[PDB]
Amino acid sequence: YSLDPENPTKSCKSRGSNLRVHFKNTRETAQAIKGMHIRKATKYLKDVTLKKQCVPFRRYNGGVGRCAQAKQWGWTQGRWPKKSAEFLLHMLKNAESNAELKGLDVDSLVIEHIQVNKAPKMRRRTYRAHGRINPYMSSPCHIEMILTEKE
Amino acid sequence: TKGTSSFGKRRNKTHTLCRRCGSKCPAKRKRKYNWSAKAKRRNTTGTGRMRHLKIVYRRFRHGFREGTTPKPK
Amino acid sequence: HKTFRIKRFLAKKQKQNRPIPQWIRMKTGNKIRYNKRRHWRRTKLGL
Amino acid sequence: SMLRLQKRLASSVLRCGKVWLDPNETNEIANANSQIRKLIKDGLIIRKPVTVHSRARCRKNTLARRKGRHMGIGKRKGTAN
RNA sequence: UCGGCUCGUGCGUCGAUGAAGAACGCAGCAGCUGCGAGAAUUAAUGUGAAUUGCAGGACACAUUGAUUUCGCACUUGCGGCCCCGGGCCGGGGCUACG
RNA sequence: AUCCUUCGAUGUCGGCUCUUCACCCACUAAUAGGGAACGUGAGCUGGGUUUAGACCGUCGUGAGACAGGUUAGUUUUACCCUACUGAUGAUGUAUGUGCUUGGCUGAGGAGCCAAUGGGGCGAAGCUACCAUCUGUG
RNA sequence: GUGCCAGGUGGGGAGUUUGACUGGGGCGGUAC
RNA sequence: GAAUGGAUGAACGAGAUUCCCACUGUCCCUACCUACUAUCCAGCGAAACCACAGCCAAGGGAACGGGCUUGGCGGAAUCAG
RNA sequence: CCUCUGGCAUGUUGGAACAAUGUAGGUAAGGGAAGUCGGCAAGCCGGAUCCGUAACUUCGGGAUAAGGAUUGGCUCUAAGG
RNA sequence: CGAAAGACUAACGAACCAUCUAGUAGCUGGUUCCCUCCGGGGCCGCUGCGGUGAGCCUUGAAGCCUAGGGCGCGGGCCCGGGUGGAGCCGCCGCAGGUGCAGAUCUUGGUGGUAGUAGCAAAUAUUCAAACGAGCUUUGAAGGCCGAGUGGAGAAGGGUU
RNA sequence: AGAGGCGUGAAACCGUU
RNA sequence: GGGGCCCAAGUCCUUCUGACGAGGCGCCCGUGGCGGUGGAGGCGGUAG
RNA sequence: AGCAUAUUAGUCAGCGGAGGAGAAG
Repeated sequence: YSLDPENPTKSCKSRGSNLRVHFKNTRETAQAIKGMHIRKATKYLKDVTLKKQCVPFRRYNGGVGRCAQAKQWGWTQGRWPKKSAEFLLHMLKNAESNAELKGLDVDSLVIEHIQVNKAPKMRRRTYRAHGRINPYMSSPCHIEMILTEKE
Repeated sequence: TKGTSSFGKRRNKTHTLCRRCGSKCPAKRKRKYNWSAKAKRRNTTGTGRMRHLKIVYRRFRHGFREGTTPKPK
Repeated sequence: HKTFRIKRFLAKKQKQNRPIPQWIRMKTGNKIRYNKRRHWRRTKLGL
Repeated sequence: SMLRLQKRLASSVLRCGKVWLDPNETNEIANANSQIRKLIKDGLIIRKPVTVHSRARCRKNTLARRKGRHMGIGKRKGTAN
């Protein structure tokens, strides 16, 4: 992992590779949930899936529309990436299962570290006028998170 | 309409499998030319099984002996 | 409407469109990992 | 679950297109992979009637045209010949 | 680096007794490779206890002993002659040009 | 007149829109003259001009030529940066109601289909110098 | 008529050429 | 300008031209309505192009700068056009 | 154009909204080609029945020339095997 | 071959395929280390060979990384540290397919564009249940095709 | 396996601190 | 002229290592000083 | 430095026929 836990005893980790979810949406969502308490992050991701809370798109915001909810983040551009939120919810469920496996206090877990890396791209093709063929590429991602006890 | 539209009228085969060379070579002699060495090496003695020439080489290494057997036990 | 020769060619091409046996992956000097597979729509026979 | 095989067999046996599988006997159907006739006999699968296309309107106007109606100058589209 | 390239040496052996080449087929469980309905090989000789991805060879202890298709025509189309067997069917041998 | 820039391309006449010329008819108060890559083609159009078809005249033995005439001839791309127009934001404690054609629901009462079936009248809203509203020290 | 040579004809066909300078090039001109 | 054909003359022509009737949003002079887009969202997801980049005035300069000179000035990140 | 037998799921998705610009349709008072290179496109006409039909002509045509009237529903009469 | 447009001859004012052929080009483009002198020197660098270093190395070679310490006008080099796992280098000579930023260079990889253009031709879907971790199936509606979006073949495909 | 069906593992580019 | 099967000498002491190195005896063979085996003259080989 | 003789070149491509060598003598 990057940024190994400061207190390895009171900490848990979760990982995932070659996840067929968009890298940019995932990165924005992970940056949104970083530092949250695990219960707060779970509720926030469910709200994202319910279009009740937004994910601010701060770096990959080209063409991203504007929403009243992004004002909660001091930003104008925000979306509701459902797939990224559900992948992160799966990963957090795995992380808290690992925490339970080590006897940690799940009700006091904070998302200390989270990182989204680009994975090898997946190839398909699209057909273009005048008999041309262009790439249609999936951009999957690796995701890692470290939760640490803080109370 | 000489392109995509004309490509849809393709129903009759010009060529089929040859009974001698197997490609999709009636003249007694084989068609071969010096202006295509790549074609000559694609089909030449040694690209097939050589199911008679290899035995010839083995028998040459012993003088084409026949009618004899190794000494019985 | 087929000839005998065309049908035999097609039968041979059909018997070659199977995956490799799994136990071949356990041999001592095996470099193969999968099968020259042909799909009727993706690649056309030489006819 | 999926009943495509059962419906196709029922259509072939009943000689119809019109096949009605009982929505409640979905488990007694789906294990009739060959048995379709037995399900027909006990009424679990039925042949629906033909959708009605009545000729009452046609017969009534034909009688009206027999008396001579809708045959005036304003109803003719072809020449006399 | 179990491949190339270059130089040199010795030899210098195809085919109607049917070649080169092609097709198809053959393993207890596709390709390459090896084989031909005796088909993943038979016999013999030498060697000597293995083959191996998986159980499955009484390996006589004199361990004999592991390791096809490509007469007329090219559609399997149609013959003819002489024998053999079964009562038309099957088998064998012939039937190109110069 | 010159040939400095551009021939691995700076789209070229005019008009239209928005911040040739000439002649005549009419109105007007006046119907002044110009520039902006002879402003302006990813704004248009394509009548002219500058491909390939064809006709005529003249020229040429001929193939062919002619700011000589004639006819027919594909006008591509913005999602980038800036500019500009607007918009968030940063810093700083009536399918309404009649009528009607064809079909359909067994008929009627009631309806539906015909990419808005057709047609009459029509609320609201929008909208017209097609306002009997306002425009200054 | 055929074979061989000789003369003619032969853009039907073949190959090739169609100068330079030059207030762009062509026309003119020669400052070749 | 006379079978490099001259002249004409009904029928015919997705051939070229002129005028008239009728018709009309071609126009005066634009307005409204419908469908599919565009728009925003979930999912999916290219390409062209790219020295570095990207606010102007004038100057000089390969004689029409975006950068150089002298001035004007300059305020994150963006969205629809 | 509508339906029955037979078939299908709207043609590589769905949801919200109904801005501009667009693509495809509809309408527009008064005027009626003033638009434009040019009536471009699009709008007038359109089926049947009964009347009527010019110049010109190769006597065949032109010709549905042009122009006019009518057309529903219902109840009858007459004629036609 | 052409009822003639130089039209057509498997997406033409002389097809396509291979060879001659690396055809020729007074033309365009590119042409790789440092310093010095006028207007040659490289205890610079790369690969291999002959000698030499009683050279180095699993107590860690090459290679690679490094806001570590330095040397040289510089071509470059030395040392520290890391990780890496099997070879390598100095000096005297010899040899060469020996140094790249360009060539609309070749091959491979990757960006901004960009979560953007876009997923808009053929009228249309809705309710309930079932299976299931989670536009499918069944039933019921509403629709469409109506010389068919029906039922069967030929050519072609070859197991769909 | 900071060798996980793959020796070492640079740069461009990206994530995070 | 072919084919087959054979023929020298360390796995010695200490030690490094995940497992032919290093330090000794230089010990042993040598007419014999390429490959394999978890950097080898002391398993196949090589010389005769 | 054009080009026709020349050169390329008795060379590429094409056809026929061998041997362990051929051809020549």
